[PDB]
Amino acid sequence: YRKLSMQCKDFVVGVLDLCRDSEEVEAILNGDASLSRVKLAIKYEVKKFVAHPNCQQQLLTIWYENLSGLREQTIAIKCLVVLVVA
Amino acid sequence: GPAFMFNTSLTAEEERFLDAAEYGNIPVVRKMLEESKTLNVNCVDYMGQNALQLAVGNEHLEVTELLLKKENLARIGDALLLAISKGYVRIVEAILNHPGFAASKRLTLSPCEQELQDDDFYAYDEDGTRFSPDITPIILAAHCQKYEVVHMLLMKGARIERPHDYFCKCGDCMEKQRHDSFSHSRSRINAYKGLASPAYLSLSSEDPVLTALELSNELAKLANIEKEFKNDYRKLSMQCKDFVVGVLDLCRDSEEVEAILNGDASLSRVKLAIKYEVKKFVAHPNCQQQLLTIWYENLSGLREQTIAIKCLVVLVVALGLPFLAIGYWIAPCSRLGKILRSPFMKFVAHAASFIIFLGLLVFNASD
Amino acid sequence: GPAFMFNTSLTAEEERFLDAAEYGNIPVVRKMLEES
Amino acid sequence: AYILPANESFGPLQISLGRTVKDIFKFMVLFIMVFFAFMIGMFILYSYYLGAKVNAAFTTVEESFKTLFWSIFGLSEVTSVVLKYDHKFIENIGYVLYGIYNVTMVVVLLNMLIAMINSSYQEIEDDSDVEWKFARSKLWLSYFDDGKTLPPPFSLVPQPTRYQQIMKRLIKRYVLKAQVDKENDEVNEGELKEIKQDISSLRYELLEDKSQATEELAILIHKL
Amino acid sequence: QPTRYQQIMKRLIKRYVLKAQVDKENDEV
Amino acid sequence: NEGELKEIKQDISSLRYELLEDKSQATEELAILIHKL
Amino acid sequence: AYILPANESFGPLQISLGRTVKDIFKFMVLFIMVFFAFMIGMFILYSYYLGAKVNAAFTTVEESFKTLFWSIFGLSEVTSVVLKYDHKFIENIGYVLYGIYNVTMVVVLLNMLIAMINSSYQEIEDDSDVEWKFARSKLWLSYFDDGK
Ligand SMILES: CC(C)CCC[C@@H](C)[C@H]1CC[C@H]2[C@@H]3CC=C4C[C@@H](OC(=O)CCC(=O)O)CC[C@]4(C)[C@H]3CC[C@]12C
Ligand SMILES: CC(C)CCC[C@@H](C)[C@H]1CC[C@H]2[C@@H]3CC=C4C[C@@H](OC(=O)CCC(=O)O)CC[C@]4(C)[C@H]3CC[C@]12C
Ligand SMILES: [Ca+2]
Ligand SMILES: [Ca+2]
Ligand SMILES: [Ca+2]
Ligand SMILES: [Zn+2]
Repeated sequence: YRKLSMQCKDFVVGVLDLCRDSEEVEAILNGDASLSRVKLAIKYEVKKFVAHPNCQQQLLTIWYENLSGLREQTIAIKCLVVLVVA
Repeated sequence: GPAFMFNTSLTAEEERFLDAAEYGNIPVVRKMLEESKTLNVNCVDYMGQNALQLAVGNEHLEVTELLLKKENLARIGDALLLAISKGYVRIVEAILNHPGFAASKRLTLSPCEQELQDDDFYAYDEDGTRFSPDITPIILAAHCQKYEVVHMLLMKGARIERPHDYFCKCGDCMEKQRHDSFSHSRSRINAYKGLASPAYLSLSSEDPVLTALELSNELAKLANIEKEFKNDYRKLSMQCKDFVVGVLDLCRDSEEVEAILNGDASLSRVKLAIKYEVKKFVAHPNCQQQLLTIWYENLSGLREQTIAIKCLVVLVVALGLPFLAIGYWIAPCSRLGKILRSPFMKFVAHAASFIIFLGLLVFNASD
Repeated sequence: GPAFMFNTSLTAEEERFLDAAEYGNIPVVRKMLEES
Repeated sequence: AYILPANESFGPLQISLGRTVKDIFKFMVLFIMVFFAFMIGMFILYSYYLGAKVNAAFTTVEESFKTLFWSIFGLSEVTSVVLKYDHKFIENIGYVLYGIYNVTMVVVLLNMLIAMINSSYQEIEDDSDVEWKFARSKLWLSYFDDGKTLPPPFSLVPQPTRYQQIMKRLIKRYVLKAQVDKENDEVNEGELKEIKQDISSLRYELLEDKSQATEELAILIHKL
Repeated sequence: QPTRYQQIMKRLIKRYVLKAQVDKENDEV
Repeated sequence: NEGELKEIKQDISSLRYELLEDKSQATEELAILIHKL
Repeated sequence: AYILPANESFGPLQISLGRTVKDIFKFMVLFIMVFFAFMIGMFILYSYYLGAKVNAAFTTVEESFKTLFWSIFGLSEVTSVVLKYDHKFIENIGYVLYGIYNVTMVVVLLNMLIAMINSSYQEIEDDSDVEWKFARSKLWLSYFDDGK
């Protein structure tokens, strides 16, 4: 059963790996933006699905919603803003 | 039955024709294309592949040549990409001689120019293309490393995009980034996956080792900037790294090694390799033997001596260092001068001086 | 196109002959070596 | 160690030693956060007991730092915790916190040792040889320039060109070598299918060709 | 009749099978 | 290797060109026989 | 251990033990340079304090060697650093140098342990069996001549 579980685990990753534009990535992650399938993958510990670059880049844009310039800053600058916020 | 249908009922005349085309039944397909009048050549099987895409997939050159002569044949654009993907050189030549490619400028125009017009040329079904939309035939040939197919397309004038800088503010980069920002980032890697392949580096530029060295640095920097696709750029950087090593490994005489290391003796490409951390290039035996001869410039006999003898001369230099320095000032150019300027001796002189310094530190506290 | 040329224009009689020789078209190469 | 890379016996050792020092810096930062946790916690517990302890171990921040650091090498006694007074509650808390600190320290060290072994097990197939030779070659290049002659103590006193033809030779040699190395790859299941289909198309051509002969002989009989 | 999600899923599943059959062709004979 | 398999594929390819021409020889031989008839 | 190779149970062990002794000789040389660095440095710091120290640890070169060597096995106390006088600057330098010496020593040991494990992981597929049998066969051949 553990091997059969992995076959289902890497099918979802295999489908996610084939997305070529944001609209396709939205359908796989959001299901039919509440990331329903990302929550299910975390709930079911499908780690390669969540850690895939296609999934990570989607979470990263949500992570820096309005911080456009802060996305590409160095760690030292991001440590400066932590001190400034503190 | 199945939830998704990828193709209805595929009347027997078409189903027999698709079976003939797929398995290379050359006499039947010639018979049906000529005599039959109730059959269309654009019927598809359960996977949405017409006759042309089946014959190209199975490498049926004679069937493909028959189909290409049939007018209003669909999916010719994708059939080329399928043939390029599998490296069917004879089929690629057959397709490229079709009026669809000879008359048009499709090979020469950029992927953006191909994308601005819909034209459904490289589409392989009702909606979509087999590979990524930005993958032009030349990029696909470079990805698969088909040297002959890359050469054929280069003759036609196809060149890879060479995309702009990551922090580009031009209108085209601004529009692509705002539009999708994931298709755009994937489009950048596809262009770089083709620029960094050995089949394109060796057949496109005048100086493939210099181009690979620069591209190796360019892809390594992109890995840090775009961390989500770090592995994609890191792998592409290695492809450029081991192309330069691969070229260096093929040198068979000193003249060839000189051209690779010195570029067009200032070891320009050795400095670049160290600067760009192409370690296998510097550590290759062909490169090391060149540095070693420069290392022992005038110390011909000292090259093959044992470590104990080379430790003896270090002690001798350490003892006589005040005299050697005095002799150098008096006679800068002499037998002493040439030996003292040897790169190995200057290392021994610096090593010997530091040993004397450690001697003074210990001797200072000898009381 | 390519920066380096390893071979011009390879007239059709020769290009057909090279294709025959590479892919083992034995009847053609015998015909061309004799008659041509 | 600056001149060590020049030796073949000791060169690789000095390069690998530098690799671990860089590797353990990240792990040392994690232990610093753990170290600072117990330093503040135990100092707070024992700050009020200056003249009520066997030794002055955790009384001040500096001494709390000294006691915890030397506990890494087992050079700090367990009497660091003992109090002179009968406040057994505070003393036993110090026993537990000092005990947990040592256990946690061993865990951090064990993780550090294991992680580096895994890293080195994935850094195999003759990379140390390349790593050392690259470092040695950087040492060689620094002495190739003619300026650095005397040691610092004694330095106080004041149509196509030949390159194009060679590149054409090596690039053409590369492609032929590259295509040969492509021919050394293992045959895929897709390639075999290409040959099977080859035979399949050949069968349909030959059987029809034999059929052409049979029908040609048939009409010949009709003419007879 | 089909919605955009169904069309997208049809695209990705068909893309998967073709990719899967190609990766089957990369196995050793 | 992938190179060895190509050796067999080419083997078949040369065999195809010999057999198809051999069949063509029979057809033209029967043609001149009809002319003599 | 000379007659040990002749045994099948203990033969491979004695051969592998000799392999590590040869392997650690190179690493021990590197630690000697580190060991000599702190021996001279701390002796210079504490040479002037003969009767001004808790113990005579770093006062002389021999005692500086003894204190640093036994710090490898944790058999040297931290009172080696403490001074009787109020020269806290010199005392704290001794604390830092002695502290850095122990940290550096652990780093050298950690590198030595890791490097040998990597070497042994690349020496697999039944080479210890061949290594021992070759060493045993050399022992056998020495007794084949009739003279002994
Ligand atoms: C034994 C005591 C009294 C002094 C010990 C000092 C050593 C730690 C130093 C002094 C001189 C140094 C040596 C000076 C000369 C060389 C040769 C140098 O290059 C070679 O090994 C020869 C081959 C080549 O140069 O390519 C490598 C460093 C080495 C061994 C140095 C290693 C470190 C040495 C032995
Ligand atoms: C227990 C106390 C009182 C004495 C222990 C001494 C041992 C350390 C020495 C004494 C005799 C030695 C043994 C003498 C005979 C042999 C047999 C010799 O060869 C064999 O094992 C038999 C098979 C073969 O010879 O091929 C291997 C070494 C061995 C075990 C020696 C191992 C080391 C021994 C046991
Ligand atoms: Ca293959
Ligand atoms: Ca074929
Ligand atoms: Ca298979
Ligand atoms: Zn731009």
